[PDB]
This record gives sequence, structure tokens and C-alpha cells, in this order.
Amino acid sequence: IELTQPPSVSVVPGQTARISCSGDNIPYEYASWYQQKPGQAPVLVIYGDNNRPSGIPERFSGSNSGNTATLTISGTQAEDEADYYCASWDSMTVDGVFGGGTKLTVLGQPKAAPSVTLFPPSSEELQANKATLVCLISDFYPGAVTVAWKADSSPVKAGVETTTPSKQSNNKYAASSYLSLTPEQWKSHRSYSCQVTHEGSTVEKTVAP
Amino acid sequence: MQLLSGIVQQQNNLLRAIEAQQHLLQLTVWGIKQLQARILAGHTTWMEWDREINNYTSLIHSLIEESQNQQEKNEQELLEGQLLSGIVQQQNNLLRAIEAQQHLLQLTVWGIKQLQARILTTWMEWDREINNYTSLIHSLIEESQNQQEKNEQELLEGQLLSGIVQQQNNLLRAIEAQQHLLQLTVWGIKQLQARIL
Amino acid sequence: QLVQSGAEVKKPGSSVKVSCKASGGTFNSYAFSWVRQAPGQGLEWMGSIIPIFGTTNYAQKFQGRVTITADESTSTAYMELSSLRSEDTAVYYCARYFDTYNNYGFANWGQGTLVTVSSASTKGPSVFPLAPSGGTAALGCLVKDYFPEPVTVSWNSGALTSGVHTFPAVLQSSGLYSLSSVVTVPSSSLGTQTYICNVNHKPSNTKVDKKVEP
Ligand code: NA
Ligand code: NA
Repeated sequence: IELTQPPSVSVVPGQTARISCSGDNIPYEYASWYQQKPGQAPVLVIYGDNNRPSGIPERFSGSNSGNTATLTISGTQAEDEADYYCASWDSMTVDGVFGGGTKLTVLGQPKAAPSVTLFPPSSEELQANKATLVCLISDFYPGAVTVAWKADSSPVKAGVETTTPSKQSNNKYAASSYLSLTPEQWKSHRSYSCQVTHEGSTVEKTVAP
Repeated sequence: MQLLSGIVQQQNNLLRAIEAQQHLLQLTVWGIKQLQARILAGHTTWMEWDREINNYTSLIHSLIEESQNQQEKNEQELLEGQLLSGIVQQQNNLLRAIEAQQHLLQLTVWGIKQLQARILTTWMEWDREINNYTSLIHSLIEESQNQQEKNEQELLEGQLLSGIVQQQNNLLRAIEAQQHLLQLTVWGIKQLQARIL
Repeated sequence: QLVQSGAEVKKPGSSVKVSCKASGGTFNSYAFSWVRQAPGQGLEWMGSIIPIFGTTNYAQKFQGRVTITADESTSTAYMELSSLRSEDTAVYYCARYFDTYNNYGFANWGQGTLVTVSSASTKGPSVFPLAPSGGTAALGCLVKDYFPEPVTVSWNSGALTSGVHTFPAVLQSSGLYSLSSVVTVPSSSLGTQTYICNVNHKPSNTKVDKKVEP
């Protein structure tokens, strides 16, 4: 058994969400569906043929046709934003299996371009014989971004480490990128730029020794 | 009227027992599958076992859901002929569930016996007990089917009241015999797991 | 229902045993699985135990590396995973299924146990100021090369709270973490008001203050 789920699905508040899971073999009654929010354990939402556990809203329902199970959320709320996983069991071997998960976004949040602040190495760090440029990226949405570094408008690839994006309290996103250099490298170029591309548009910051 | 409400209450309790026994049965199935994947007795035969298990498991769930529906209807009728009819039908439901569970239970005895052939002597003494309780439950089922037939016949055309009360006794006896068989299959599985590796 | 043991930090090749204490049902009615989740990743079923028999099965990927056990008198299940590697870094969950006879889904979950596998050794950070240079200015602190997580950052001994943003750490190829915390302040405060970042790393017992100057 291999359970295939779409990587993402999006919906407008009030619109219905449908998340597919294909791959299970009979008996389908072994299958279930889970909701998982960030930093929480998964929550069982449906098991077997559309059975809802106590405390699970009626707007959640399960259906199935052939090797394709479907979680349906009628009149979706913003609180329904989450990862959803299907799971089942192999009948002869009782091996468990999860699908890859589906991120459900409930649309509403406007596009926000990232704020970027770029810091040069401190005197203090240079005295310790190290150098790092710090590129700080916040208040963007959707929550994906690519980062490119330049020194004097030539691409720099070595010594770059960048975080994955993470949710702020804003429900906007943040990331950071670090470029490590020796003091000699740092002081031997005129300028450096951190370039952040978000939804096809690039925001730049530059600093000079 | 307390006699009939008392029967409806006892029917709810027998159904609850059937559900608890279904739960245990399901654990014994899972346990047997875990052991088989390690031990590997004999394979097409195990695939057919697995198919049969799934068929009866499906059947039992449907019978339990139908029994739950009938139970709700009888309890409505109590507040409200139809009561006696529903009580007889609930006896039929419970008897079908017991028959299906007994077949499922015999499928797990088959699995346990295939495994204990490879882990090899108190199996023979375990065997005698399985057989004793199998015969007892078979005769209880046979007697329950005959009584169900008499009650259904009378219902159409009290011997009906007496037949209903005796059928309550028949069902509980059979469920009690099933419980003993389950303790025996649970024992057999623990004994097998204790001996591996 | 399900309470797991605390976070673990391990080196490649070691073993970890995670516990899960179950309360409030009938022990012999339990069925448990262990399920793990790397950060940012999906759920991965590891194996199961049925405590009434002590019977187990494990995903083939983990055969020979993982042992699941349960103890009735302490009402606790265990997962022991040996020959640890960096790819075993994950939150590990115990989960109970068969809540009822036809519920094969995982109805109850433990809070999760983070297990971090790394060759790195405990290390306190170095802290460096991110100096500022009309409206508002951004100034900060760079907290460099620590292990393991976490580091706490406050400003002006907790008196400065608005406009603070401490970023999630980067994990460097070296195996060490770094992060930054920034505060946006009014330009006109740069002369008058003193800014000091208070950095705590408990694992190494590091407490450092850094004045951030224009
Ligand atoms: Na399939
Ligand atoms: Na299993």
C-alpha cells in the first residue's frame, strides 16, 4: 500500500474543501483521517466509513470510491487551516501506512512582500577574526521565498545558510539568511547584497564595508 | 410495564457484551497476524483466511449496527404489537451476531493451531477445552435457533412471552460460552508469544 | 491518556528508549503504535504492540533497530531505537488505536518526544551586537555557534518588549546553531536610550548581556 495525497489544497472561507487519498486496498474500513496543527499531535477526524469521533464537527465527513478516499469539509472555517493525513493498515501484515499529508490553506490573508534588513559584520566579530552578514526577512505571505547573495553584483554561493520560513504571530512569515566570510573577503569587496524573491518580485538590501 | 422494559434493558446489556467480545476478537486477530508474520506457517491458505476474516468482520459490524438500531426502536416503543415484535427481532439480531462471532472465533482457533504446529505439550489440553466449549456453544446455538423459530411462528399467528424469556437465557448462556472460548484463545496467543525468539 | 518522557539529545550510534504512560482505561484493551515525524515532514508509522499478548510488528525499514515493549503493572509502553543516526531526528509519538471494536484509527496521542541526533557537543554561544546605522532604526544581537537548542533572548532586562523579533535559528553545516534578535526603535532614541540584549543558553549555563551601540 502506498497512499498518495495532494501536497496542498486551498479554499475560501465557507467554500467546501476536498482532500483525496489514493492507494488503499480492501478493506477500506482500516483507513482513517487526521488533522494536525503546528506543534500539536495529530487529531483523529474520521475513521472507517465516515465515522466521526466525539467532539469532531459535523462539517467533516469521509467518503470513498475504489482506491480513493476523500475527506470533505463543508463550509470550511479559518480554524480548519492545517495538515491533513490519511492512514490505513495492510490487512495481512497489519503494517500501518500514512499518506504524505496535505496542507490546507483557507484563503483570506492578502499578499505581503517581505521586509528585509541586512546587517554587516560587527567590529567585535571582525576582531574575533570572523565575519557574517545577517539578512533578516519578515512579514511576508504566502510563506515561501528564495534568497540570493551578491558581492559587487557577482553571485556568491559559498558560505550561505538560510532558514526555512516560519509562522509569526501575525500569521505572516519570517526567514533569515547568513553569509559567512573571512575578514579579508569582507573588506575586499565594495558592496554585498541580499536579494529576496517572493511571488516573482525581488526585494534587495545592500551593505558596504 | 416492567417485565418488557426489563427485557429491553437486558437486551441492551447483551449487545454491549457482544461489542466488548468483538473488540477482544479483533485483538486476537491482530495478535495472530503479528505472530504469523514472524513465524510464517506454510500462503494462499493464509490469504483466504484473511479474506474470510474480513468478510465476517464486515458482517459482524453490520449486525451490531442493526442491533443498535433495533435497540433504539424498542426503547422508543417502550415510551409509546410493535414492542413484542421488536423484542423478537432483537433476539434474532443478537443470535445472528453470536453465530457470526463464533465462526470468526473458529477462524482464530484455526490460525492459533497452525502457529502452535511450528512452536513444537499442553496444546492437547488446550485443545480439549476448546472442543468442549465449541460443542457447548454449538448446542446452545442450535437450541437458540429452534426457540427463535417458535417465537417467530407464534408472533405471526403466552407461549410467546415464555419463549421470549427463555430466549434471553439461551443468548446469555451462549455469550458466556463465547467469553470462555475467548479467554482460551487469548491464553493460546500469550503462550505462543512467550515462546518466540 | 498518554504522557511521554522528555526530550533527548543523542550522538550517532547511541540508543534511545522513549516511554509512554497510559492512564484511564483497561490496560488489556490497549493497542499502541509508535509514529515519528521529522521536522517539517510527514508521519511515519514505526511499529505496533498489543500489550495483552505482548505481540509486535515493525516497519521493515526499522527491523533489527527498534524494540517495542509494554508493562502492565506500570501501564507504560516503550520504544527503543538503536544505532541512532542524524536522519532519526524527529518527534516520536505513542498512539492508541482500537478505542472501539471497529476504530482502527489512532484516537489518542502522546504529547510527542523530540529526539535530536547529532555529533555536536554542548556549547554556549558567542554574542555580537548588530549596530544601527527620521523614522525608525533596526538594531540587534547575533547569537552565534551554540548547541543544542534553545537560546532565550530578552532586551533591557525584560523592560523592552515591543518591536522585538527573535528569529528561528539556522542550523549550520558545522552542527551548530545561530540566531538573531532585532528590535525596531525610533531613530531619536539612539542617543538617549541604552540597548542591551540578554542571552540565555541553559544547557551550557551561559548568561550574557551585550550592549548594542550606534
Ligand atoms: Na491501490
Ligand atoms: Na500493527
